[PDB]
Amino acid sequence: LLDSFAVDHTRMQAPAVRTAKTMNTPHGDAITVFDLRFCIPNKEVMPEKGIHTLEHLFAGFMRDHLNGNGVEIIDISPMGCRTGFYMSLIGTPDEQRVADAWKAAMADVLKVQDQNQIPELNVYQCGTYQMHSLSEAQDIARHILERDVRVNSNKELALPKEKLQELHILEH
Amino acid sequence: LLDSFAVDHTRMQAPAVRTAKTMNTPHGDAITVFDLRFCIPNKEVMPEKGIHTLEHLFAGFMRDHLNGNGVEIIDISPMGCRTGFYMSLIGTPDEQRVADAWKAAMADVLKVQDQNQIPELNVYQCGTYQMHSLSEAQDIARHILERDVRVNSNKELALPKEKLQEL
Ligand SMILES: C[C@@]1(O)OC[C@H](O)C1(O)O
Ligand code: MET
Ligand SMILES: [Zn+2]
Ligand SMILES: [Zn+2]
Repeated sequence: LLDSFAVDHTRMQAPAVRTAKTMNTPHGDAITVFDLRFCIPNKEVMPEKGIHTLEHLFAGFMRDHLNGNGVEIIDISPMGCRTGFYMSLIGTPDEQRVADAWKAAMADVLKVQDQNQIPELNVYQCGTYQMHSLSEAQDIARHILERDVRVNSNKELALPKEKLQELHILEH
Repeated sequence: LLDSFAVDHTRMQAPAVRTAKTMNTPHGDAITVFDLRFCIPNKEVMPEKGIHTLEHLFAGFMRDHLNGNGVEIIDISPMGCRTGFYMSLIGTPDEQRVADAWKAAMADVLKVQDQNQIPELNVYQCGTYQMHSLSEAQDIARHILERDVRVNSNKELALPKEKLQEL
């Protein structure tokens, strides 16, 4: 409810961190959602097995690097377009702090030796327990480290009024 | 989900709502993450295009029916296993309130007439704008209404010490 942002995916750079939305709780705590954009929109997508395995690993490793000093992660979830994840948290860490934690978590993916070190990979604890690939998760993580992580600007990427009009007044 | 309840997927009923996590905030507010389980674990899955199209519709429709009266949705995002969505929100609505909102939102999906009506479905606003199917999204929605929405219990579904040892 403070700011959410309509940004232009045709100009979006990746890998990148961007503040997607800021909200406040009734007693005034800040909640921030970050766009952790792994793939360039409409050019690249993550594979379904590797995104799922990465999901099992990512929020744990992000918590290890990012929690504390005014930040408590709520959830990290995949985007339905398979180009990134949204991470919701209590606090207002800056984008570079988030990027650095993200890269450290990617590096942590690469030291996963085998599937027995993937948390919850079994029929009791995973909804689709065959839909997994450590090697694809590690390919994703390696890609992020090879490409580095940029900080994207909501001002730069903002869709102007006119364009949002053109798009929204085709939705009816 | 980070810091989740360790529940037994092999016994989880679906469609169902479940409290997946609760958190406090520094000045004392509450956050709740709900497991919106569409598919029976390891028996059914949603198709990738339909889940994506549903993601585009669901947030909006859910806010229509659920926001207000001590609740503000943060995010509704798909699960990587494609069996459900996690909904994070500020507040502590009961499970049945959430189930009622969810069904109303599914009914809303069914009145979408064409793909052009779907918010943000275009190259400017979607990361994978070809990966969409309104018909799959409506099939999903219809299945929820046909099956109804149960409330699942973390106490009922808790994995026992002996099983967690086995794991
Ligand atoms: C939405 C989703 O769960 O389905 C396809 C993608 O794999 C996903 O985002 O992880
Ligand atoms: C191991 S369950 C993890 C939930 C996941 N981080 C999501 O929010 O979709
Ligand atoms: Zn899983
Ligand atoms: Zn999309």
